Amino acid sequence: EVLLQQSGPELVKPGASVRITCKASGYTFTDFNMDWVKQSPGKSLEWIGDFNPNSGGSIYNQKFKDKATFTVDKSSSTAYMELRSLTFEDTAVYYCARETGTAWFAYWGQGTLVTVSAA
Amino acid sequence: EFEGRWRVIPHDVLPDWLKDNDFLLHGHRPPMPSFRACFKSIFRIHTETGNIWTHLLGCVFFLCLGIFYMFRPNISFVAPLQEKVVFGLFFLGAILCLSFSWLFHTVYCHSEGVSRLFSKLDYSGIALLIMGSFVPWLYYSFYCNPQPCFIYLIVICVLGIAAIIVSQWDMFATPQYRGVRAGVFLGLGLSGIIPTLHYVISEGFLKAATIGQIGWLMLMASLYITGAALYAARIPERFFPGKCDIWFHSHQLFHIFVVAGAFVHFHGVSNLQEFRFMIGGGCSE
Amino acid sequence: DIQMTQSPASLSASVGETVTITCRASGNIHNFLAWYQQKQGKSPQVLVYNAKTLADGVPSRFSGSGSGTQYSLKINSLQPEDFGSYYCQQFWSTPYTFGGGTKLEIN
Ligand SMILES: CCCCCCCC/C=C/CCCCCCCC(=O)OC[C@@H](O)CO
Ligand SMILES: CCCCCCCC/C=C/CCCCCCCC(=O)OC[C@@H](O)CO
Ligand SMILES: CCCCCCCC/C=C/CCCCCCCC(=O)OC[C@@H](O)CO
Ligand SMILES: CCCCCCCC/C=C/CCCCCCCC(=O)OC[C@@H](O)CO
Ligand SMILES: CCCCCCCC/C=C\CCCCCCCC(=O)OC[C@@H](O)CO
Ligand SMILES: CCCCCCCC/C=C\CCCCCCCC(=O)OC[C@@H](O)CO
Ligand SMILES: CCCCCCCC/C=C\CCCCCCCC(=O)OC[C@@H](O)CO
Ligand SMILES: CCCCCCCC/C=C\CCCCCCCC(=O)OC[C@@H](O)CO
Ligand SMILES: CCCCCCCC/C=C\CCCCCCCC(=O)O
Ligand SMILES: [Zn+2]
Repeated sequence: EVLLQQSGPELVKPGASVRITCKASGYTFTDFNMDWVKQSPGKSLEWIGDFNPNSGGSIYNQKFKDKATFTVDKSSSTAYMELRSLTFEDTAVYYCARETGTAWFAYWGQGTLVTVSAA
Repeated sequence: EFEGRWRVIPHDVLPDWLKDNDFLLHGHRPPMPSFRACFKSIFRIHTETGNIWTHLLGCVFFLCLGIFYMFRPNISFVAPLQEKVVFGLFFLGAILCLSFSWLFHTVYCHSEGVSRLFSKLDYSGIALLIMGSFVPWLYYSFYCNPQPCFIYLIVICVLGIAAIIVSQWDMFATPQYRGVRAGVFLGLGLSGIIPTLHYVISEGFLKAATIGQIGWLMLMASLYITGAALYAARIPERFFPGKCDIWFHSHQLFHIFVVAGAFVHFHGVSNLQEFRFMIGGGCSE
Repeated sequence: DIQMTQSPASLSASVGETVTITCRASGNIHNFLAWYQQKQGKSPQVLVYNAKTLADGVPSRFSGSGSGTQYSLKINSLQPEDFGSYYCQQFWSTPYTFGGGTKLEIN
């Protein structure tokens, strides 16, 4: 079976940075593109971007170009998403979703909750 | 460009209707229900690139060749109008076969429904080329014997239509029936053995050899058999799985045998036509 | 960017009934559309892709249709487990977009 395992919930301070981990198993990592989706509480899904593990190239949504950076560790079949200069707007459940030739998503990670709090 | 962006996919993640050859492991197009995406893929590297281009370049070759044939001076014909018609029927079969084939291969990844429809056109195209090829060759072989020319035109038409009817069957498209498909179309071409033996009995060995028929027919029999054999047995991808995904798999080689086979056929029937011009319409023989 | 307009925003229906969720794309998306179901707290799961292809393991109750800019998701004979949020997604043009969502409640 194909499984996407993300890191646990993160509680951060404003202006900080986080790196979300996506551990993929059950298929050849380089073969399919990895996407990142954001979901704000009570809101709909937003597309952050797509990453190509084979080429190493990435396509970012204009909204998240300054916010997100996609990295990869080919050896351990892991995708990473770093979020910089965090604000209260960035409090969301972040997902990793895998493509199958075209960008429709059969496989999704369980989601990583990012809470921005100065408390 | 950023519209209809897609990546090649391994065989294991393909839907059922897209699994025709499990020896082609990687480099497949994923299902895309856009004709725009499908036609753009002609300029992309995948399992169907070779299959598409062989019968696309082949389609224009027979179109250009068929056009030039119509504009040849009738000074060189013994009945330019009815002559140009027999060749025309061969060209009609050859163009439709190659047109239906490259179109099928382009829109193969679209959807199950579109794939089913274009596969039936693809199979029907094969039968049209076999029926069409019989029309010129016969007219010249049985020029002085109209009764057997007439029956053999009826026999190949009954068989060819039957083959077209068989091609409408769903089970025919399945990979289990790869050999059934090979045998049906092989039997359609090899049915020519009966008219050939009848010809040899009536005319004799010297006649058949001097006219050049024995030679050209043996080449036809060879291209038909080898092409069918490669297709049915999946050679050479059967020996090297995952090494012939893009270039030189069985289907690609088979598509090449069709282009060469139709051209060799044309060469032979063009020669019979020239032989008829020398001896003329009259037959005191 | 292509905008995805999903309607209705929310609805409540009884078990055994039929529901229809519509989606409208701001431009032609050439059948590159997917439908997802999301359970409270859980991750979304694909129901339908390529506008009408039913994903593996998904009940036949779910059916996707439409072309061009108008797409639809139909759920015949509603079951108690059908409650949750539904989303459409286009993957024709980048950046990829999701509809606003439809909240389905069962009675
Ligand atoms: C059968 C034609 C024989 C001669 C060859 C001509 C081929 C010329 C190439 C054409 C490529 C056109 C591709 C574009 C076709 C668009 C149709 C489509 O999939 O529509 C989906 C939505 O738009 C529905 O609203
Ligand atoms: C020089 C000759 C060129 C030959 C051109 C060959 C084109 C002939 C093929 C035409 C196909 C027309 C339809 C092409 C578009 C697909 C229609 C569809 O959605 O099919 C669904 C099924 O349910 C249909 O029953
Ligand atoms: C005396 C009659 C015999 C001589 C005349 C025949 C000449 C040759 C004809 C060639 C044209 C090919 C027609 C082929 C017609 C095939 C019809 C068919 O299979 O339809 C089923 C589908 O519509 C649904 O699955
Ligand atoms: C004058 C009347 C004579 C009638 C009896 C003999 C007619 C010929 C009989 C053939 C039956 C099969 C025996 C020979 C079996 C092979 C048939 C064939 O495909 O021909 C081979 C050629 O490709 C070789 O170049
Ligand atoms: C002078 C004689 C006529 C020569 C021109 C022949 C042109 C080609 C003729 C017939 C092609 C064979 C029919 C094959 C047509 C496509 C298959 C079909 O009928 O599909 C039904 C679908 O809805 C199910 O998926
Ligand atoms: C008189 C016609 C026969 C001679 C011409 C032969 C070449 C054309 C052969 C086959 C064409 C396809 C027939 C197969 C019938 C289905 C056509 C189709 O898919 O229509 C599109 C609609 O589904 C959506 O609008
Ligand atoms: C389940 C049944 C199908 C299994 C696969 C059979 C593969 C046969 C097809 C092509 C390779 C052999 C072709 C070359 C060797 C066969 C000899 C021949 O000339 O036969 C042709 C016709 O008389 C046959 O009707
Ligand atoms: C492309 C359309 C034509 C399809 C042809 C299908 C019919 C079978 C073809 C070939 C069978 C083998 C040739 C048949 C050979 C017949 C005997 C003959 O004249 O040969 C003896 C000479 O060596 C005397 O010098
Ligand atoms: C006049 C053409 C000369 C033929 C030589 C070309 C190679 C052999 C051709 C046809 C033999 C039939 C066997 C293959 C049919 C299956 C193809 C398919 O189902 O797509
Ligand atoms: Zn082919």
